[PDB]
Amino acid sequence: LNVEQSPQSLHVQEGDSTNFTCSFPSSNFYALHWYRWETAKSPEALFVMTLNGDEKKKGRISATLNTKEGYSYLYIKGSQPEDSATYLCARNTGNQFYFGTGTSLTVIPNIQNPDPAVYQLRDSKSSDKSVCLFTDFDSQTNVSQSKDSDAYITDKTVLDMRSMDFKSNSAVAWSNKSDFACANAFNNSIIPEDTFFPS
Amino acid sequence: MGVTQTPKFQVLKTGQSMTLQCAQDMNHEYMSWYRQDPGMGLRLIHYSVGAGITDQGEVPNGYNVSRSTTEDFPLRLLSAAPSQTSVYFCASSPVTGGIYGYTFGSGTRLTVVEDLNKVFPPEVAVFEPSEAEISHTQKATLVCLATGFFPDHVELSWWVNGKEVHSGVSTDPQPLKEQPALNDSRYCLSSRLRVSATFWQNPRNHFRCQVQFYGLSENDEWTQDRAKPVTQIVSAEAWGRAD
Amino acid sequence: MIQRTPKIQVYSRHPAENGKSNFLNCYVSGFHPSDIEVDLLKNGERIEKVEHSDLSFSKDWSFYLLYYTEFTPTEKDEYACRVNHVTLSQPKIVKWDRDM
Amino acid sequence: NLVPMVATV
Amino acid sequence: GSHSMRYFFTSVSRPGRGEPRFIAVGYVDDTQFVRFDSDAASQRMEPRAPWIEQEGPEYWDGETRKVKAHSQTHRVDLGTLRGYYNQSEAGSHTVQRMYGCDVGSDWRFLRGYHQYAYDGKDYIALKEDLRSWTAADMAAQTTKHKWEAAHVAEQLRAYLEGTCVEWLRRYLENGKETLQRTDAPKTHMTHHAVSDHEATLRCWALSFYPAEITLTWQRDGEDQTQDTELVETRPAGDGTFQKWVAVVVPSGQEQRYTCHVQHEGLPKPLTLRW
Ligand SMILES: [Cl-]
Repeated sequence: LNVEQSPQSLHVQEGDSTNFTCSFPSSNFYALHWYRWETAKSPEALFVMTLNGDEKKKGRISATLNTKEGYSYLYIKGSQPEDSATYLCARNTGNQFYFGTGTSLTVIPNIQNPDPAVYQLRDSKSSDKSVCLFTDFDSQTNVSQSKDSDAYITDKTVLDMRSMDFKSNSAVAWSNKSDFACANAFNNSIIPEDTFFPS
Repeated sequence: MGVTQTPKFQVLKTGQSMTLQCAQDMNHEYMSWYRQDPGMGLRLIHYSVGAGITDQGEVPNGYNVSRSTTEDFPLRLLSAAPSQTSVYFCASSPVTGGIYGYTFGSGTRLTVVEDLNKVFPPEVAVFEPSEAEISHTQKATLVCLATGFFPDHVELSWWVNGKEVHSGVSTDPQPLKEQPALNDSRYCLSSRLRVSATFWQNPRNHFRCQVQFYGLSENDEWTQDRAKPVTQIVSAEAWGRAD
Repeated sequence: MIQRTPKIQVYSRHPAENGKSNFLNCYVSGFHPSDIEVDLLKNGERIEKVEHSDLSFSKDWSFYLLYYTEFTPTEKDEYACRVNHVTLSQPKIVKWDRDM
Repeated sequence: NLVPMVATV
Repeated sequence: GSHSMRYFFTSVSRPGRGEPRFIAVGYVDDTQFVRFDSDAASQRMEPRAPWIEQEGPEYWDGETRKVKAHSQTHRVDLGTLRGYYNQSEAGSHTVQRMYGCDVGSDWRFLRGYHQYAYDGKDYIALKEDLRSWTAADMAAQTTKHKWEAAHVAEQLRAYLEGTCVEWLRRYLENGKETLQRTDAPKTHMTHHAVSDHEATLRCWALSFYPAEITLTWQRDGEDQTQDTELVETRPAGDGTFQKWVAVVVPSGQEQRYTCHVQHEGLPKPLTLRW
């Protein structure tokens, strides 16, 4: 009936190692499931765990199962940006399976000699929205926004490919004024010291 | 694979009914519908253990289904309530009472609005690489920004000279409310295209992000002064420059 | 597709103590399929309410059932069973023999 | 206690 | 002695009528402790022995849920098998299932079984090792291949050794006063006039438990077993059983045959003369 999944959300560095968890009533256990769920796509069967003490493991990923004190860990060894996604957990009730809250995971890619810097970009209708841009945005904050009320922020960490190195964790902010003002649009955040302003 | 599921996106005027189509071609006995709403993840609606057999789930209220055949498991929404806004999935598995994992359908995004009045197409805009980013690390970055749309049904691509590029692009995973307070908010979507500083310096190039919006159909009543917010593409284009 | 014919036994529960208060049993087993109508009778009259146990089956997959009613025996009364089953052409009637 | 699941033939 | 918990499943299709009839019953050594019938007014798994009533809260939620799940499997099972044997929606057909485990006198897991028949005739069954299957035919062979890839026997081993036993033991502790109580065979003899030359002699055994028993006769220790009729054991209706053996005898020559009887109840293999 109840499939708890914890923690709900975690950001970890590239190359680090987490190991989230999913616990369930051990009463009437028969089988367990794990799913990789890439953001905005279909969930995808990862493991199918059944017997006690048995420890399935695929790629840099693994899993255990303790059917008596109802729990299962999902470990990730040397972790990668690609391994970012919401990980789900289901147990039977029919003939049925009941998914847990689901644990969303982000893996922030670290960088070839980081270039923390803030830039401003103008539109094509002269002076409007002049989007702000924060390259190599350090994620010590990354809660949601920053200095926001009549400002909009959609900073998110992405990846490839390769030529002069590329793993996209920038940030971006804009508004309805143009009187907005970059190099100032990221207040509620706690950016680094070497951050670079061109004016 | 696999489980084909139609349609992808959909807007509905409260009280309107609808059939969600999902079909498989693998002889999977078991088929089921889950919905998705933040905080509870996947909750089960109606499930089906074989042809002719249908059975209720965690949250069956307001939906019904049929299974006269092995392949299809249609989700009919009797009478749309605004609490029927959600993301739907159709999942199947080979053997009933078996342990196999569910191979999931594509998924469909459903928004149930009071008045179709609430539907807005987006406004795509492109933004020239920082003339100081090039002078710093020798890289150029184009930013595409779509704003003020509802509901959050869009696909954002780019186009160099006329080819759909995936190299170097980083879109947002999901549209964001302009201000999470609250439901008068439209949605937002951005993408960075980072290419060589000297490749955007080349004025011969035609950069273009496009955004397909999924909205109204010439079919729903349209009685407002503004354009009809149908399904349609919208593009902000640009050219390189060494000036 | 196997079809088997019932075996029928009509008996009391305890000893054959007359006038007293015993139980009348019709145990029918060894039959296929599971559909089977049973009746108990007091002098060829269909006994009102009868209990019967939960359908089960033995090692060869064959079916059995108990059919019982609380009754007061006389040195005069007449008890029997009226079984029907697709393997029968007519309902098998079995008189209840006390002093077997 | 029943087996939790019996798979189809 | 040993001890048992077995579950018996019977689902029968009904063309014109609606959903197929489903009866499941649970036993603990010759004692049914629960039942489910798809046509019962309750639509829940019910108690059949006063020692399972003393456990009436959330125990009946899972049992009811998993029994309704089993029924679901059997509903499909009827289509699959109909397709296999190329049958039609005309007549009625029958699947059966029976599983459970045995424990010894120590109560350490002794045996575990799981079998399945279609229309009376065996179809597929789980061997003693609980790792492999026996296919009655080529259709049952498809279920063996399917079931192998579904790893059904593995999930069976686990339950048959884990939960199946762990609970037998539980029930045994819960209802020690009747389940672990063995009654004695109160035996007697009779003698009937079949004509004017020949007699009978019927040897009885009543109000006993468990149902395992033995009876015969012998002329000079040399067992007769000719001209007899050893009827099947019959339930009394109160948890006790009955049985009898009969013989044909010349009304003169009789006292050369005895009557053997065996049973847990009392030690010495009781013998009877007329
Ligand atoms: Cl359960």
